[PDB]
Amino acid sequence: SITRTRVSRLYGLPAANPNNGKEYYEVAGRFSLISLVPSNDDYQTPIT
Amino acid sequence: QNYGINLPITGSMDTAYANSTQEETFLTSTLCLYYPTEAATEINDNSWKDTLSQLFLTKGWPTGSVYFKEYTDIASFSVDPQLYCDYNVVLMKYDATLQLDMSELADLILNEWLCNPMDITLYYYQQTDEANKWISMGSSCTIKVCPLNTQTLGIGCLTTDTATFEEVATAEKLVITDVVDGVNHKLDVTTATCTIRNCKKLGPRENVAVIQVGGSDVLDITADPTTAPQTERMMRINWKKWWQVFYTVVDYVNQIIQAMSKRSRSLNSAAFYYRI
Ligand SMILES: *[C@@H]1O[C@H](CO)[C@@H](O)[C@H](O)[C@H]1NC(C)=O
Ligand SMILES: [Ca+2]
Ligand SMILES: [Ca+2]
Ligand SMILES: [Ca+2]
Ligand SMILES: [Ca+2]
Repeated sequence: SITRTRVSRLYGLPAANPNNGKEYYEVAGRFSLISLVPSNDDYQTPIT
Repeated sequence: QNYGINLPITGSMDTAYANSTQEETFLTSTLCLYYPTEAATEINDNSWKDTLSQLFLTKGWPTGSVYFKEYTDIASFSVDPQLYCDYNVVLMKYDATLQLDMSELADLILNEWLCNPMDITLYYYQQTDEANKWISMGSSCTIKVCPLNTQTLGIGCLTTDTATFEEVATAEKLVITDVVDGVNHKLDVTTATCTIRNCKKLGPRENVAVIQVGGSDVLDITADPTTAPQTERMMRINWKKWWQVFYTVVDYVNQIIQAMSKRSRSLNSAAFYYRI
């Protein structure tokens, strides 16, 4: 809410100060990436 | 007395036969009976050992010489099968899905094997002649082989990547591997839980007989496809009750021992050839 005004008790995060002093919002976790890549399985090399 | 040399022995025809020695060997020998657990389970009599001992005594054996060793099944019994009696008889239940395992077990115990250790991590191994095999036993022995050409490079496989190796054994309690002779193979064996040995088939083991309980003629104790001999020490029995099986074994113990002979490798006269 903004003081000295009738606009109050609204839910959300206004763009005035989303940082709230905090220098960074952190979220940690795991991430799994099933991808396709270039591997010959050490099977494209010279014979010798 | 002359233990290191093979001297010819000259015998003469017309030499009178000696009396029967069956009684003397029964009195001075030990008999081991190997049966599966299901046999004892079906019999369901805590005193059946004493009954069989008394019946054997009625047949001749002193009542301290017949031993009964119990094994869970063919697969478990195949791990280091130790047979120490003068005469060993193995009742092997037949399973249509375990033909190769039964054949391997019989090959291992019905024949004498001279085995040297194997360091698959150190040497490339080759089989010299038809008598040479790779016998491996353990809780879970998986064997993969990569044949190498004259330049030591693999054939159909890469020595660096064991994934390309040709798998010959998977989760085997016992396996007798036969590869092409005169070719060096890089071996990948789960040594952590199984031991592989480079063995030669010296010849028959005459003090071990195997009765296949309720199957057909399927044992192949020779890797040669052109031969599947049925030696006198491999018998077959139809069955419904294990008590009948044991009664048949007791009643025809004379014939069963007749089919067998004292271990040639054993006894004093075999000294300084391989053992005692
Ligand atoms: C062998 O058996 C015969 C006939 O039963 C008997 O006379 C003889 O004493 C036995 N023993 C020997 C050593 O010949
Ligand atoms: Ca097997
Ligand atoms: Ca391959
Ligand atoms: Ca071979
Ligand atoms: Ca064969």
